[PDB]
Formats: sequence, structure tokens, C-alpha cells
Amino acid sequence: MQSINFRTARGNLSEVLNNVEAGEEVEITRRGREPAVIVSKATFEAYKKAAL
Amino acid sequence: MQSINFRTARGNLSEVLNNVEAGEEVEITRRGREPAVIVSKATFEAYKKAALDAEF
Amino acid sequence: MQSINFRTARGNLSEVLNNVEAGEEVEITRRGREPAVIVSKATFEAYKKAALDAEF
Repeated sequence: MQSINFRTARGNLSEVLNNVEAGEEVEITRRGREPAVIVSKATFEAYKKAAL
Repeated sequence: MQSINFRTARGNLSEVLNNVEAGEEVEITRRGREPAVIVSKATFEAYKKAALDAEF
Repeated sequence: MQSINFRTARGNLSEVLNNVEAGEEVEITRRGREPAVIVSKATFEAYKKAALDAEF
């Protein structure tokens, strides 16, 4: 799980989505905020289905 | 994989972690309990990700 | 994942191993060192097994 900052997430969003489509899990950190995660929807929905 | 009991681990935790960081996996056994394992974080995340990617 | 420092791991190891046996993954951090993970041996074996088999 790669960690990246906001400036990069925004400035490089196209390449981040590529990394993600390839199956990578990307954490976006923000100065003074909770971290988010970007991931493939299929994977995410698969996790959600499995949990449900 | 080396195997040690609870007491040995508790009394030697520092060197145990040094062994794990060096590239080793260490099993901790506990009387009447399921065994645990301690492994480098990077190694654990790698295995977990490869397991998920296969299963989902 | 749950994350604790070395001093805390060593002084609460029994409760840590109980947590892990109940399915919890616990990260142990150390100052100036790489983090370790403690997880049930069964879970870890299954993760790597699933990683092996994915490749073969």
C-alpha cells in the first residue's frame, strides 16, 4: 500500500488511477487530516460483498 | 521458522525483534492457546496483499 | 491495524497475544527500527499458502 500526499494525488491523479487500476492500494495523506484510500471499485465491492 | 514459548519471548523480546528484522519469522507458543507468529511488517503486508489479490 | 510501541508490547504481551488469537493484527513499533507484526500463526500460514498457490 503506497502512501502519497495531497499535492501529488491532485497533481498526478491520472497516474494514481493507473496504479490503482493495476490493482494497487494508494493511501492519500493530508496535512492535519485523516488519510483516505483510493482503490479499484471491483476490489472494493468484492471486499464489501465478502464482508456482507 | 524458529519456535519459542511465551516466557522466552517476553524475557527476550528485543533480540527476538532483531531476529525478525533480520529476515526471520518467529513462532510464539502458549500453553493451551493457539500459536502466534511475529514477522517483519513489510513481509506481512506483501503476503497479505498477494493472498487478497488471489482470493479477493 | 492496531499499533503499539515496544515498551507496551513487552509489558502487556499476554493481553497482546489474546488480542491476536481473537483475530487481531498487531503492529509493534520501535524507535529507529523497522516495525514488526504479530498475527495468529494459522492466519499467517493461510496468507502465505494463498500467495504460494497464486504463483505455484
